[PDB]
Amino acid sequence: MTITPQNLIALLPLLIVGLTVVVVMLSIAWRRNHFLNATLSVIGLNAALVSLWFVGQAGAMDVTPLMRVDGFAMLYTGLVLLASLATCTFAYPWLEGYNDNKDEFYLLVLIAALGGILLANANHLASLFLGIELISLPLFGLVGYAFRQKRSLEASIKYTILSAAASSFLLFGMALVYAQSGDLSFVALGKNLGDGMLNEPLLLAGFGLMIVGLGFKLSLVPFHLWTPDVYQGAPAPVSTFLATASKIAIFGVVMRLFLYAPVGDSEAIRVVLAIIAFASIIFGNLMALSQTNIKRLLGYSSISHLGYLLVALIALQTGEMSMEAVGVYLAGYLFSSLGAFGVVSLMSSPYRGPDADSLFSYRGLFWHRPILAAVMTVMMLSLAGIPMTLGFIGKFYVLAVGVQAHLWWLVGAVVVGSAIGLYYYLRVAVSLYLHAPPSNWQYSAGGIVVLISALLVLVLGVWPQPLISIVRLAMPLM
Amino acid sequence: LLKRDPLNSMMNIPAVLSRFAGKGLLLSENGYLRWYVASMSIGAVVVLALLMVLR
Amino acid sequence: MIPLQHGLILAAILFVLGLTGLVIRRNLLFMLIGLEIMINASALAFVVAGSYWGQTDGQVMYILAISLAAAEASIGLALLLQLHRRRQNLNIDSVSEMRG
Amino acid sequence: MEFAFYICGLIAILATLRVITHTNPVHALLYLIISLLAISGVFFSLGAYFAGALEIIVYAGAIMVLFVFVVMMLNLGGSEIEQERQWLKPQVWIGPAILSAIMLVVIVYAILGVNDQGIDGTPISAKAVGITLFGPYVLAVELASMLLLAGLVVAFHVGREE
Amino acid sequence: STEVIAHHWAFAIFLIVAIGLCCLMLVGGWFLGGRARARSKNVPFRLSAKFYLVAMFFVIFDVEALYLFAWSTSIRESGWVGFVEAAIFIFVLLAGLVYLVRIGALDWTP
Ligand SMILES: CCCCCCCCCCCCCCCCCC(=O)OC[C@H](COP(=O)(O)OCCN)OC(=O)CCCCCCCCCCCCCCCCC
Ligand SMILES: CCCCCCCCCCCCCCCCCC(=O)OC[C@H](COP(=O)(O)OCCN)OC(=O)CCCCCCCCCCCCCCCCC
Ligand SMILES: CCCCCCCCCCCCCCCCCCCC
Ligand SMILES: CCCCCCCCCCCCCC
Repeated sequence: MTITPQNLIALLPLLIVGLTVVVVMLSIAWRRNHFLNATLSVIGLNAALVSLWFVGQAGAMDVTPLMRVDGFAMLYTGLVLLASLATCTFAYPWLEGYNDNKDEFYLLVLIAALGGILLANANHLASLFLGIELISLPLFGLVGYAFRQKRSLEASIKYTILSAAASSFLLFGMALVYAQSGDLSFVALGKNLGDGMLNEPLLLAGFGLMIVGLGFKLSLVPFHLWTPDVYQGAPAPVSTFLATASKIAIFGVVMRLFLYAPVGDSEAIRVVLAIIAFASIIFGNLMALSQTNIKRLLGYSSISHLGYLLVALIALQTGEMSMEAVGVYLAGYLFSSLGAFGVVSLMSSPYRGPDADSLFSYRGLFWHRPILAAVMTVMMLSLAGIPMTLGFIGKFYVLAVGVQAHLWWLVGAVVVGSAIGLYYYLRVAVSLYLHAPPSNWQYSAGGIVVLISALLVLVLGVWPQPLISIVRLAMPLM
Repeated sequence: LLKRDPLNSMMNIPAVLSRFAGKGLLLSENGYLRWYVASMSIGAVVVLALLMVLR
Repeated sequence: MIPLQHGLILAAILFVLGLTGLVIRRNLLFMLIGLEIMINASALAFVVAGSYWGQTDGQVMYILAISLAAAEASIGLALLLQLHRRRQNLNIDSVSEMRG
Repeated sequence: MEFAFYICGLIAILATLRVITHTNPVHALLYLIISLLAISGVFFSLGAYFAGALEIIVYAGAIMVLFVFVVMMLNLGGSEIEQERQWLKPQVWIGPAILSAIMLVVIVYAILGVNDQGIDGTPISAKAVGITLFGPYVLAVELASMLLLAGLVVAFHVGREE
Repeated sequence: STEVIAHHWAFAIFLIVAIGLCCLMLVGGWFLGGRARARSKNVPFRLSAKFYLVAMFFVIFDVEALYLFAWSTSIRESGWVGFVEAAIFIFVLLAGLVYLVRIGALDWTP
């Protein structure tokens, strides 16, 4: 299919982020200016976020065989852009202490955001593969941005090797699926079968290898072991981006693939994903019980929260509000992770060497940084699914979706993992208030971002109806 | 005989089970990249075998 | 008169050989070499599938695959050079300080 | 046409087997180059002419040139890890070999149950690939330019000398 | 068609005879001529990161070159739309090249 002017209007955040990449790179070629290039990057990301309004006015349409733009794509584009803007905001005071080149960071963040937007709009195996790669490779650079530090270099090496392995797994699975199906469009994956022959062995094997790649990308058990090391070793704004934008974009494209593919309602794939979700919830909660590192603990937490999201994924064809539950949960998880990782980033700013990630460094945070401690305890309550937080609204959505589809093993897993999470999240939040032995407007902007995240988490925990109505508006093509 | 509250300890049993299971699961995070690759391939084998069994 | 199963089997054999080389080699260069083998095998599988259906999409996916392979090889070899600069040793077991 | 396919596939398999077990890195890269040439021959036997041309031009002419370049720069000689031959010890490779054999058996069993009319080997030209690339796959082309730009920026940031 | 199979046979014989010809000259060079020994006959008569940078730039720009190779053989049937797409591709290429030149990535001289 060709590209029309209305298709170009539906292309608007992708085009704006690409133009921002080109403009920022040419500005770096002109002169290395940290403030100017950071400002140009955040201006481009804000312009894409604003142009989402024109995208919504355009309507839902297919842009080439590769992409389909609807309310679903708009919501995930907005989430990716919000995470990228927060990542740049946290990146500037951290990069102020960086002695080497700082301007390439925003270029890499912009290209990764471009990959996130592509994954939001992806309707095709080609676009899914390209969006995953377009997220991953800038993250190879960003995780090892402070490559003189041994932890950042080790995290970069681990992430690069394992993501290349997962990409080869995903591409081999895509090739097997294409060999069975003869079409790489999402709606055709299983369409050429009938009379109860959906469980074609090559199609299932291809989807299993794609599950290997995607479950690496979503930190799902047993493709999860990279998560605490890469989360700890990466720079703290990079950890923010990797926790929010990459996970949200990859889960959104997984949502769309399982909604559109006729093989998505196969019972074998459903049982395999149920096993993966159960193991992810239980394992991610259990491994975070005895973590003295806040970044590793947040990595195991991310494993458990993606397990809850996968539980919502399993009831996609059974129930009616699986996509709405996923949208509400992902908005709440984005805000909670933005606040927690942003407090970590502000505590590690400016960059001086090793990250401030020990729990002893956050012991007694209230006595010198009271606002940051209040934000961090709000986020620990939100990630525990405590009421008057948006995390509880997401957990309630997950539980309702599981109860409707009679996924009782998954519901019990969510309850048990919630209790374990209660233990370690409360441990962090109350260690904030114990007793233990900046000065520029960009650091204040980062503090304002984490404060706004805390206020949004509390307000939408008490009053979740605006977020619920927004997510219900953002519906894909049936 | 009861002064130690035996029912409280019997209900504390799942906490020690969770502690033991978490300590056992943390052994997989040994920090070795080659083991992480091997665990990815083990999970690939398990997922593929499960899909072929329940096909 | 080439069965599609034979091309897919050849691609799978190359893929598992590359995965074996990725697992069993401590040297980071041989890990990257195994990664190149696996992504080349997946690209070959896409070419075989495209040739079976008489479509250009297999070769287009091959093109995207080798673009990924080139950029990933570039990044991995840069990281290998950094590891050799800061360690004078390419043993991947030495980069293990983050655990637990 | 199938003679070339089976012989090139056998050569690629054997060369890859020599790659993953070899000690000398330049020799291993040479066997990898041989396997890529054989894979290009496989591509030409299937009618994917552009894929085979790019297999030698880009894979066996640029990427492995970069690998060879890095190896020659590092001056890899009598390395301690190289001298040990740890991967040749049965207790090291017997586990991963069984794991890969199990994965291969499962994938082959899935492959053998698919519908197969055979590949006719009708040549799909580079012209049709170029038409498809700049037609339905335009966004793939532009975002692949962005992907390779990201690889360029990352590799310059990491692989600098300073 | 017998013309294409005749050309395939001719191409195969060309490659075989060329490889065998260089092999035969190497064999004749090894076999012929006497050999002598000397004491110092066996005696033979760290590179910067710029080498890797140049090779890496070559790899990346060769992949973008393959994209333009595919475009250039089908320009007429891709129309002006394909021209606009390839112009965007080439502009991103030239912006990357300008960025590489301006930051000193392609400056061997200090
Ligand atoms: C310093 C500079 C700062 C600049 C400002 C930065 C912050 C503010 C950013 C504002 C972004 C605005 C985006 C607006 C998107 C919706 C636009 C719109 O008009 O949507 C309406 C449309 C359905 O209505 P209608 O127009 O009738 O549809 C015809 C098409 N068939 O609706 C749709 O089709 C779908 C509507 C929902 C799509 C998702 C919403 C956008 C992304 C939100 C991400 C965050 C969500 C979670 C937080 C919510 C908090 C309340
Ligand atoms: C001799 C016994 C073995 C000795 C040791 C190994 C030597 C090398 C063996 C591999 C290379 C030669 C294979 C045989 C090719 C013979 C030509 C042939 O098969 O032509 C048929 C076909 C012609 O094309 P088409 O128009 O489709 O015709 C079909 C019939 N009308 O052809 C095609 O469609 C494709 C033609 C082949 C592809 C191009 C050549 C690839 C060469 C790859 C070499 C890899 C490295 C080898 C290293 C060897 C030492 C380790
Ligand atoms: C110094 C640390 C080195 C770690 C090397 C790790 C190697 C892992 C090898 C795994 C072998 C698995 C063998 C098959 C297991 C059974 C089948 C798969 C699971 C059902
Ligand atoms: C660790 C979590 C344990 C949860 C146990 C849930 C058991 C559900 C059993 C459902 C049986 C349904 C019979 C028709």
